[PDB]
Amino acid sequence: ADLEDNMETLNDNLKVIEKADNAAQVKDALTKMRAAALDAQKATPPKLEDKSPDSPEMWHFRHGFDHLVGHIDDALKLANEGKVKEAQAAAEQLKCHCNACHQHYR
Amino acid sequence: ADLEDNMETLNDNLKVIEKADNAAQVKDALTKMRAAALDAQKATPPKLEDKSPDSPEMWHFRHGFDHLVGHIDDALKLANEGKVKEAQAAAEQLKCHCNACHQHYR
Ligand code: HEC
Ligand code: HEC
Ligand SMILES: [Co+2]
Repeated sequence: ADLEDNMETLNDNLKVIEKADNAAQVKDALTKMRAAALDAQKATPPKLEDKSPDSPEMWHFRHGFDHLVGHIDDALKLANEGKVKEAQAAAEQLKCHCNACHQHYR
Repeated sequence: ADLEDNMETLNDNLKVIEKADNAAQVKDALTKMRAAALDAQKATPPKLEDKSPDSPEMWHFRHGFDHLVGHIDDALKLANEGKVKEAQAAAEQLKCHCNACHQHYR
């Protein structure tokens, strides 16, 4: 998708996790965010369009998504083992990282 | 120390990093924060007296600290590399993580 869509596919699924009751809706939400995060990584946001392709602020921007995928992978581990309450909490650690990338590049 | 002076140790050094002038000063404050958070990790918050230390709550409280120390370590790396601007930037990103644990356990 485009960055704007991935962000929405990221946004809704965070709520799916928290209003999921079983580990199996948790796991499929995360699978989706992972793909949506890795797709948004390819993008070049508004307030860096008029800037380099090997920008340092551009590699920092793409490393935001690697860090997010890492958290997503971790919560999947908590999920796949059926540790349901743990994996919803792990997912909630994404929030700060969502916000931090906004504050700089949104 | 007790958890209240640990959180004070994290509280003051955040402003110490806010004021700081060179990489040495930022590193020393991040060093104290790391030890103040790893020690506070072993403590039990008043909101959690009547849990058992293997409860989800006390796991989420410990994990909360594991995430902070990882990001304190990221900020230590930037500071050792002489990037005082970014290490400071990475430190006040810590604050959302503090609040995220404060909104359950403070
Ligand atoms: C960078 C590494 C980011 C991370 C991690 C997250 N987001 Fe984001 N987000 C980013 C940008 C640059 C933008 C603005 C894009 C634009 O051109 O407008 C956004 C935007 C959003 C939005 C609004 C979508 C819109 O069209 O304005 C939402 C709802 C959103 N982001 C949610 C969101 C969540 C929940 C995240 C973490 C789980 C998250 N984003 C991470 C850059 C980055
Ligand atoms: C859990 C995973 C926590 C993280 C991460 C941080 N804090 Fe903390 N904080 C936590 C608890 C359980 C409490 C209650 C202390 C009490 O006994 O009531 C607090 C509170 C504080 C305080 C108040 C100290 C006081 O004497 O009342 C401060 C000043 C504070 N926290 C600072 C702080 C900072 C700056 C943090 C990250 C950078 C941080 N805390 C993380 C639990 C957790
Ligand atoms: Co993190």
